[PDB]
Amino acid sequence: HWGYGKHNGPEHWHKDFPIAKGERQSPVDIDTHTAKYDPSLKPLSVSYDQATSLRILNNGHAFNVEFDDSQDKAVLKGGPLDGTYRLIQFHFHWGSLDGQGSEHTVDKKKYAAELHLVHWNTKYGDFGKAVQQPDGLAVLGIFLKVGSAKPGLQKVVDVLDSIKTKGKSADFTNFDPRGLLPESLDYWTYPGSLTTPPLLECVTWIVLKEPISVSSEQVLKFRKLNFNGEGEPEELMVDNWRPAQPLKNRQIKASFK
Ligand SMILES: NS(=O)(=O)c1ccc(B(O)O)cc1
Ligand SMILES: [Zn+2]
Repeated sequence: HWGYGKHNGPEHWHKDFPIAKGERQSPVDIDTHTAKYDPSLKPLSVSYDQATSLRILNNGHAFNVEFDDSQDKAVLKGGPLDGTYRLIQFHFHWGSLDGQGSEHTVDKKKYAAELHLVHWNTKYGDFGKAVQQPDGLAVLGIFLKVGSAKPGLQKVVDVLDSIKTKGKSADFTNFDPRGLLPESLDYWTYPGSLTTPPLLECVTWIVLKEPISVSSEQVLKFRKLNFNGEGEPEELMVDNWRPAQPLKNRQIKASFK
C-alpha cells in the first residue's frame, strides 16, 4: 500500500486515490504576498484546558497522540470555523534534514517539521462521518524549526523509544497540547484536504504563521522511528511529508493585517 518511498510515495497515490488530483488538495505553498487580510475572521479560540490524551501509536506513517473525544473537552472554535471542532489526535511530518519536513511551505520555504492538530466538527456526530463533509475537519498546522528545545515536546520525545516500529502503542495520559503552541495565533486559512490517503477534501486548514523551535536532539529522536514493523528490514521514518499541491482557484486568507 501507500507510503513515502520511491515506489509508493506521494507521486503514486493518485493511482489508488484519484482525488489526489482534485480541486482542493493539500498541502499548498502559502504566498504571503498574495494571501489577503480578512477582517471577517472572528477571533480564533483554542480551548485545550480539559484535553485528555490516551495513547501514542506508531501507525507506520507517523505517530499519533490520541485524545478522548467523547465530550467537548479539547475544542477549536472561531476564526473561519462555524461551530465546535473536537480534537481527536495530533501527529507530525518531518524530514531527513532540517531543510525539509514540513508539508505547507511559506514563500516556498520548507520547515524542519510540521505539527497537525486534527479536529472534527461536532455537528456530524463522529470523525468517520465528518471526513465525508466539506466542512468536516479543522486541522491546526504549526511549523517546527530547529533551534532551542521545546520543553512541552519532551514528554513526546521520551516515549518514542517504546513505539519504534509500526503498530506499537503506549499509554500516553495527562499530556497538555497547549505546550506545543507558539506565542502568537496569527494564521492563514484555506479549504483543502487530508494530506495522506484517503486525501479526502474535508479540511479547513488553519496554519499558524509563527513556528515553534525544537532542538536538534529532539528532531533527531523523531528520525529514529521506523516505518516498518518489528522484525522487518529497518526503514527510518523520515521524509513523511507530501509536497505542495496546486492551489487552483482557492484563496488563502490571513487573520492578520
Ligand atoms: N496530515 S493531516 O492532518 O492532513 C491527516 C489527518 C487524518 C487522516 B486520516 O484519518 O486518514 C489523514 C491525514
Ligand atoms: Zn498531517
